[PDB]
Amino acid sequence: PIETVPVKLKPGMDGPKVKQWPLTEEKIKALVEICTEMEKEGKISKIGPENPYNTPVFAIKKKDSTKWRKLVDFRELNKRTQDFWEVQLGIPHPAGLKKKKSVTVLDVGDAYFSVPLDEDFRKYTAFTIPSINNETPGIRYQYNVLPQGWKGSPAIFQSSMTKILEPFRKQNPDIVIYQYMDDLYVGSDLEIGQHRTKIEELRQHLLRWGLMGYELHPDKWTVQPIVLPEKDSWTVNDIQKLVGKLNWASQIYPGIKVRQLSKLLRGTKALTEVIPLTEEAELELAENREILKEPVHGVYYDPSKDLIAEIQKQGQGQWTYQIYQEPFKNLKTGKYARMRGAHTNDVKQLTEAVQKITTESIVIWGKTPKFKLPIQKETWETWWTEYWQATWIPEWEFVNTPPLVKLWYQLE
Amino acid sequence: PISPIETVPVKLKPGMDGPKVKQWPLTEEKIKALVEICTEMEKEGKISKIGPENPYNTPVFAIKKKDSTKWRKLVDFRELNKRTQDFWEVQLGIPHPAGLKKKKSVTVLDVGDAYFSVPLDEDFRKYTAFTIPSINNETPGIRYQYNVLPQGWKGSPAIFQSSMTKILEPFRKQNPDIVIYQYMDDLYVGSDLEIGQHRTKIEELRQHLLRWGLTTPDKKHQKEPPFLWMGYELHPDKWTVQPIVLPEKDSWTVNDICKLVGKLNWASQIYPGIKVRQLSKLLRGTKALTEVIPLTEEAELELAENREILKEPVHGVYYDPSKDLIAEIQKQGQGQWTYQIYQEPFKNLKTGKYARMRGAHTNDVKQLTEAVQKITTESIVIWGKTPKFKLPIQKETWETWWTEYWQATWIPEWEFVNTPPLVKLWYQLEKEPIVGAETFYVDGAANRETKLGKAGYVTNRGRQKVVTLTDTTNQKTELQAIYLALQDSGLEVNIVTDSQYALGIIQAQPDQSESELVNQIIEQLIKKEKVYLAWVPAHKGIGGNEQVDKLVSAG
DNA sequence: GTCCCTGTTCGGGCGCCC
DNA sequence: TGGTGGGCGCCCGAACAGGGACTG
Ligand SMILES: Nc1ncnc2c1ncn2[C@@H]1O[C@H](OCP(=O)(O)OP(=O)(O)OP(=O)(O)O)C=C1F
Ligand SMILES: [Mg+2]
Ligand SMILES: [Mg+2]
Repeated sequence: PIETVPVKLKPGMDGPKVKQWPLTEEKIKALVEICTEMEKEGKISKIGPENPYNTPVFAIKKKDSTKWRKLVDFRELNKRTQDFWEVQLGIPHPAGLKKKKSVTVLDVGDAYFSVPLDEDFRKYTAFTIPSINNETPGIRYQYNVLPQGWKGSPAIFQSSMTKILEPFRKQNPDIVIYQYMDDLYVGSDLEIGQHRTKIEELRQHLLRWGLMGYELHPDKWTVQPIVLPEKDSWTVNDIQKLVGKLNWASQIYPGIKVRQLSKLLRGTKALTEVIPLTEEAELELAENREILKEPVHGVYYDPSKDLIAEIQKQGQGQWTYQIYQEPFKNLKTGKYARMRGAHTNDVKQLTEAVQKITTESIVIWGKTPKFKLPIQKETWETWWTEYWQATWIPEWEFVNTPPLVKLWYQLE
Repeated sequence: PISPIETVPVKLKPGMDGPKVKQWPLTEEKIKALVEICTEMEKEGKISKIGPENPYNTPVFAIKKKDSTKWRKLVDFRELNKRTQDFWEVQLGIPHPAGLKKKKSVTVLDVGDAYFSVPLDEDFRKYTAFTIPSINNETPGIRYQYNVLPQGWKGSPAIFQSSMTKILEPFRKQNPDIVIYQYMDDLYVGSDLEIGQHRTKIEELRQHLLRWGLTTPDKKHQKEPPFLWMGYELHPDKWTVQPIVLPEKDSWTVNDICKLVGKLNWASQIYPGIKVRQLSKLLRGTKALTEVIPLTEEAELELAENREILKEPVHGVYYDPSKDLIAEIQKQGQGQWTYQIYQEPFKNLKTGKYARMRGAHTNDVKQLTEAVQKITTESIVIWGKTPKFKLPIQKETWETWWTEYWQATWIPEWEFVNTPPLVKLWYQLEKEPIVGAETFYVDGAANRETKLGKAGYVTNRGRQKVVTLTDTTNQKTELQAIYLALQDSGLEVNIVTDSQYALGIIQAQPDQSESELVNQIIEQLIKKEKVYLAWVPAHKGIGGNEQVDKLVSAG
């Protein structure tokens, strides 16, 4: 016996009209089972073509599992939905969560079906289940409850969420519980063991109203600083690269100067000629190398503006990333390491990289970054879902990155 | 009969009104067709005589059907369609024979007057107002509206397709193991039942359909392999396409060509080897569908190649879910590619061709990665899994590319096939500067005003050249300079550029380009033994980039 | 700002199905 | 003979969308 709360689109905007992409047999079989079940439970309803909207659906098989999770891609509906977010939330972001020894992530998606959705908004949550080899036209549903993965779902359910959490927070003050979309982030400084014991204990209170992973250790995350090569002899080539790197880096740290080095290269020299470094050049190289230590000054997180993430493939399983909102104004620079084997899958690796990076962003600023992916669109969109494990999905775009920036952030 | 199914609610778009567009002049043979159609439809409640309370109207005409005996009443709702709301189409794609499994028993059913069996929303019927012009001394004459779905309206296909799915749901739920491929009003029904139990099951399907207002005449494909379905003919163990006949016009025009490609493309789903590059190229700036043009010695050549492959007989087979899927790809020319998909060695499931040009510059490995992509997505639609690949490219060549390439690129589980032509990289840029190779500092400037330019180099060994170009661009003058350096250097060469544009194109190892300049650069690069491209920031006094810069800047 | 150059989307035509 | 609809596919040209380099 609960009342529906009205929700609207941003002015001048219409609901999503995004075509469903091809799904593998295993996924379609799972969706058809999940959906028949959600239809019984009255949580979604079948609809016709006269509803003009659409949003893609797929499915994932979390960890080693025989349990699938429906995943509706709502980031277009979310992009379009009333600023519910920056208006109807009294929510600051738990600054301490990023410091916590161990954070665990919980999938409180089920909790949302317990609330109905504004009848007038239902139209916009439509999706379409494909069949194999198009044996059938698509089967279309719209939501009746709060959709998982929708921006309005934590907002509408905020208060009810507070009620349930409230008593748990009171008895555990040093446990910080943060919520993002379908996600509950739970951090503590408990000995690994007592922490899980305590987590199982929150999940015990959570079974009381009705009706994942892995394990995060935020304070072990760290930054990948820009760094200069150290050589016992330098070639014209070695120095030409070095000046270019510094020159660009000076756009980030304005303390970097390249003049004394740039004058070891006067004339028209062969690339493999060795130039011994003059006292100044040598010292100036030492200045810069330290300047790079210093933290980037003057960088302030603005929630109104969107988070940009860039990723460069460094090869041999290395990946480097930066998070900025304004050019050269990085909030965080990192690298992601992975298996150096022979059977490396770049695309798997890229999507594990975006999930890690997204995860850090949520934990640190409680927001999702817009990624610039160094992959071809079609390639990326062919496989990324075979590797996804998050319940959210970040915005993205694909880019042809200059072989320059890849070296700017390179490691040693 | 009319289906007792609930209607689908249908609006005009806000602010708009219904069509007021008067009939046009209709043939005598078709008015005879149209009234005979209408008076029976109206007996059956499918349409209703309207009166002058109905402001609206929309033109009508009549074409024949497949057999060419029956007539089809179309309505040109071009205006109403613009005025009608949007739909989401539910037909996501086109079923394919190669995705069918072997069944013991097969039936193909068609529904009679399909559209005219589904009710149209009551509130919307008044916009479908049309008028039959009758013989001109015996009435103005007759005016009708639709109570069922019209043929020419933008919403009919999707409302039919959705209404059918609704209607079949109970049967499908009751018969989870009879497979019904559903295409518009087309039904293919397969079972693992024996002929006579299948028959009984088919009649149940028909009673079920008929309870919902859908009739099935014959037109019932029975103990009748080969079945005619979707433009194919299916036999128990093999499928093939109904005959394809390419035109033979001697003067070819755009429109003639565009339909030569069409049938060829269509053809390529099971005739291996088809190519249409040259032909498609004919069709460039030709601003008119009528424009004729001679088939280039190259094109007229190509046309004759396919034209030969269609002469040989060919079938596909059906899909065994317990064997693997295998895509084999082979290389042609001009970024043209063919593939075949099978589970057993010489038994095609189907085939196809990839041949897009993605990008102004590229190479075989990329184009191969893209055909892989295409085929993968296609397999997921048809069989819902990914095939294993047999590719004409060495594991080594792959690893080199993926180690050099700064993008994330990947190919599914695959295996090499000695079938030439093999896919190769035609050259490899050095990682380190080359000892004992002359060092070229190149640069070009262009005067954005005049369009005049200079490309040129200066070398550590004292040589320097400057070339004035006319009608150029910075990026061009800068590519030109690299081209000068390659031209005048030995088999090994270091080149230092300040242009990211150029470095970016060349780094990525193109072997084809839309740009002749880049093509020439490519010929040069492949001829060389070692090349090392280094970059430096411009206008920083670095030498001897400073030297070339002063030199090509006489503008 | 202006050029460039490259990528994308969209529409149009043709094929095929109904 | 003209003249209708929706789906997918293929090409090609349009319009954009970006980045990078320029001017003085
Ligand atoms: N050229 C077209 N323009 C617009 N719409 C078209 C067109 N060609 C097909 N259609 C749609 O397909 C449907 O065709 C169904 P079939 O062709 O099996 O015929 P029947 O009327 O259902 O009955 P029967 O089997 O008793 O003859 C009806 C439509 F309107
Ligand atoms: Mg029919
Ligand atoms: Mg230059």
